[PDB]
Amino acid sequence: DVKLVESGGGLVKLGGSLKLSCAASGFTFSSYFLSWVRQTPEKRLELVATINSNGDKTYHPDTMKGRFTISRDNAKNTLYLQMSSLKSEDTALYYCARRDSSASLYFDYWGQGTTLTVSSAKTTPPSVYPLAPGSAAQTNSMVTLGCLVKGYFPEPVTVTWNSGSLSSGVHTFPAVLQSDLYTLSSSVTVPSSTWPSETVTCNVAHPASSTKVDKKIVPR
Amino acid sequence: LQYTPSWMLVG
Amino acid sequence: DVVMTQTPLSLPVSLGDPASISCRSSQSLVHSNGNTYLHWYLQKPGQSPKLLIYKVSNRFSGVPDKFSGSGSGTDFTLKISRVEAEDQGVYFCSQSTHVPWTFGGGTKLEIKRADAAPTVSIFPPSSEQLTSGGASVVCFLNNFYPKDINVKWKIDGSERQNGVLNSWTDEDSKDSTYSMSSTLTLTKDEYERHNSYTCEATHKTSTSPIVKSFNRNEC
Repeated sequence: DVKLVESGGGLVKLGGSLKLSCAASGFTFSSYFLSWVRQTPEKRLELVATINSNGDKTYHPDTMKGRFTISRDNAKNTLYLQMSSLKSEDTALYYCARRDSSASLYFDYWGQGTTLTVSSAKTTPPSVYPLAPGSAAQTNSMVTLGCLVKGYFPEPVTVTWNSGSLSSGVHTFPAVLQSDLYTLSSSVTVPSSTWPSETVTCNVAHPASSTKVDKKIVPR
Repeated sequence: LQYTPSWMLVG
Repeated sequence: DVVMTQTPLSLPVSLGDPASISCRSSQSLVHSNGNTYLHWYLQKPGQSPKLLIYKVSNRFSGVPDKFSGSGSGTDFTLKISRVEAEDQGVYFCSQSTHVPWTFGGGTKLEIKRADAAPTVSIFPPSSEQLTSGGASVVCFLNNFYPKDINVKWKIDGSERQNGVLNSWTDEDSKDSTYSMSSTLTLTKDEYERHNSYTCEATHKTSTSPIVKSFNRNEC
């Protein structure tokens, strides 16, 4: 089949540089145009660069201009993208992409894409804080508790209640940048009889920094 | 404005 | 370059129903060659987009007949006759008439279900946290539908002190509901110099904002 494969993503310091590859099997590379497109962490748009066959012609919008530079090696079935003064707004999933040959100007084949994160953040473990309701939390039947897993880097973190014995009623909000560092929450809902009567503990782990933490939600 | 160029439309 | 504006940004549906996504470029899309380079792509949770339709209304090899597209110049429409589960994801219209090529904000097909009110809970900052000199006040808006919702933070009856980060869970696979959390971070100091803290929300499902609140001096 037609299969393009992006690679070389990872973490880079700001203003840094990095070279993404895109290997293209299952077809005549020298024939097609290709591009790199990307998706903002908020899930968007994104044309970066485009190149002809036996690449003597290239296009880069004006924004990308200077930070990004496309190239190919028909002699080798590989397209690339040299990046150079990475801003953090460049963090995104990088797709490799093939143009239909009928020139109808649309991409018929995409790769899985490489991830890229531009942060100068250093590996920081997170601070965990329990979240007791203090105020009722609906002394109805359900009573919600949470864990605020705060300011750590890089992603990802893992959180569980009662070692995983707690699966129901548990939400875990996707992370967000609190400055240059991640913050995330996790919530659990349990029957009023259940707590404070019985223990409820949030487990947190952040392998990039060798952290495991348990935090007991004791009433206040 | 900036329609798409001749090249790119080649093939 | 041209702003591809899609509508609506979110679309709730029951399988079997059918839908229409609009897409509206800023400048016109007729290229100086009569071709109209407007396409449609689908992105499935976790995959690369896949082209559905090109040149306004040309089905791509293997795109079921339920799908069809039409339009002229600036306005365009994607239509789906009976939605299958397979049809759910984010849909995008790109254009290629003008360089650089652009894509729309995307449009989301999501399951329709009954309206559901959110369960709100607010939490005072932990002592652990204070000890550190930061103070985070959290508010959980749980399991509610539909998606739209708003949340205001008051402090001593006024609206917020800056560090509000919101966060959304995606639509849930079991009960099709949504959830969100909002956190207001403050210094320990500005925290200690105010007593009432308000998490306030509005969602159609209530004529009036739902309000969870708590005073600092009395836990």
